Amino acid sequence: NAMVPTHHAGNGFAVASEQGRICALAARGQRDLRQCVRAYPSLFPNPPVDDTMLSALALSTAFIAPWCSAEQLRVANRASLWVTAEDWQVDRVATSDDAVRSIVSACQAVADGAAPDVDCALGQLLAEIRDELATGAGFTEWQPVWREEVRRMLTADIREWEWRHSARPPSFAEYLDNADNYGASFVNVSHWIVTGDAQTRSHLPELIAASREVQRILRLSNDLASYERDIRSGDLNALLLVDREEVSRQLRDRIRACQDHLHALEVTCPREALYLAREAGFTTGFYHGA
Amino acid sequence: NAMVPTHHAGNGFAVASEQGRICALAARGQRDLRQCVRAYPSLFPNPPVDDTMLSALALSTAFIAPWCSAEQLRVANRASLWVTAEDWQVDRVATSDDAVRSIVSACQAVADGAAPDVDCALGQLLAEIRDELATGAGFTEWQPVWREEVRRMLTADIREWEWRHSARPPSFAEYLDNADNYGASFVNVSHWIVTGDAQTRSHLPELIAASREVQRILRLSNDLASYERDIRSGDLNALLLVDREEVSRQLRDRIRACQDHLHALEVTCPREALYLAREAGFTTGFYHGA
Ligand SMILES: [Mg+2]
Ligand SMILES: [Mg+2]
Ligand SMILES: [Mg+2]
Ligand SMILES: [Mg+2]
Ligand SMILES: [Mg+2]
Ligand SMILES: [Mg+2]
Repeated sequence: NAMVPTHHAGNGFAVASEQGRICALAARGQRDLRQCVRAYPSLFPNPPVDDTMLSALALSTAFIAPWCSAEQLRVANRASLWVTAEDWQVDRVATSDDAVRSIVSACQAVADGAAPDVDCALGQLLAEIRDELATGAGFTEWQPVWREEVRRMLTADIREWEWRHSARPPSFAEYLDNADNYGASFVNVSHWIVTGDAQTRSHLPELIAASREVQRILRLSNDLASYERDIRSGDLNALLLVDREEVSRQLRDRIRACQDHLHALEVTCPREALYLAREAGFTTGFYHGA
Repeated sequence: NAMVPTHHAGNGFAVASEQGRICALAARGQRDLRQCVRAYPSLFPNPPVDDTMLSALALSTAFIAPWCSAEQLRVANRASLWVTAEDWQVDRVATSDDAVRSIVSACQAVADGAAPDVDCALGQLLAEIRDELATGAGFTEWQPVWREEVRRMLTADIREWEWRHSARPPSFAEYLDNADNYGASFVNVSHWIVTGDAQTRSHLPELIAASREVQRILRLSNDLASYERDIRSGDLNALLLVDREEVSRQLRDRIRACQDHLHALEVTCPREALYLAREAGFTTGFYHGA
């Protein structure tokens, strides 16, 4: 026990002071989330989307990238909201194989630059985000990268809708392969487009592979936390495909592998790696809620 | 620059994971805050008390004592709420020199064990907290200590009400001497009664002197953040008595002196000192909001 420090108040003060500054940062970010729910209240019903949910969202993006101002976090926050609006339109609103695919097609069209249909709130919010990226981009030729993340996420949403209505569930491995429907990579790439530079662009392929590794971690941590809810709605959950012991051991090992990659990656992408490490850290700790 | 570490993702993950666990802890604490606002809605009007305010409160107590469960933070949270209910009844509701003093007398009476009057919501909430302390106390003879903090806080509320209606303002020094009206020491002592032990009791005098030192820091940091609001309501504010430069230099030096005391104090009160250091850290960082 003598190797364990006797004094902790000094570091205690310093850590708590940064946690307090980030909580105020998150409160400032919550203001744009409210603005967004307001412009499109049809996407954000109350029974799910209340200021409690908006608070948790703003706390996550502030604690994931605490070096950003609230204005710099605008995109990450609205993209995160857009993912939850799109999830809802697909999981709850859609009632047909045809309904889901027209949503997907309409979003892809907007992501590719088409004007949103006037009756399509989901498409109008995406078009707003896309135009924010166009004005805010720190580098050119961001469009192919962003459209690809849109495509990957929407395609995976299709596959999950099919699984919920299919005769046989996917394997655990196949399910984890489908984690783009979580939307984390979509959010990360949106964030990096407005906050990165030319250096960011030349490292985008590696950054996106790391982002997809973190997203698999987030899917496992999400599902371990949401098992009861998922059971309740017939939604797919990793713990239906393997047991909690395998999910937890795999979470542990994936985290340790991912941090080894981030350790290498930070030599070239210090800000990028940090963003991902804090995204994996905050989200797994928050979802676990120990 | 080579002395500055190249690698930050690993520590980034670990810090973010604890921040995420504490944010979930805070969300669990918010549930008792809601329960309390509900039982006494007459004390907690909406124009001030919304879930935004409750969220900030729960985040502060969770980040100040992250080793506590939500159940262990119940008292600290309800005592904090009680201070804001009492502030409101005094600042807004009371309209007379007589009104303020009967509030004070009624609260002191409940703190000393009297039954609250059936028409007195403020007194009923205090009686609930007092009874929670009685059942939850980690040591005997807590009552004289707690009643003294009640008395100090209420007496200072009287003095501030008089200053707002007096011909001459206090000096800066006298104002800072009156910081018990902030309620931080009241909250800390309530917290320590239910979470401390016999060891805590024998160190209470020193712990309370340290608590009062942190409270002066909190008053300065509060006032630097609330200057505009205070100007708006004619409420007293340290920046009316000295200039921002002196308040800021004094905040800096008081913090450094207080952490020197906490450094000594932690040898005997490790958990106590930590609580105070994190209270000073979180609150000054949150109020500053850089
Ligand atoms: Mg979904
Ligand atoms: Mg999803
Ligand atoms: Mg879920
Ligand atoms: Mg007051
Ligand atoms: Mg006060
Ligand atoms: Mg104030």
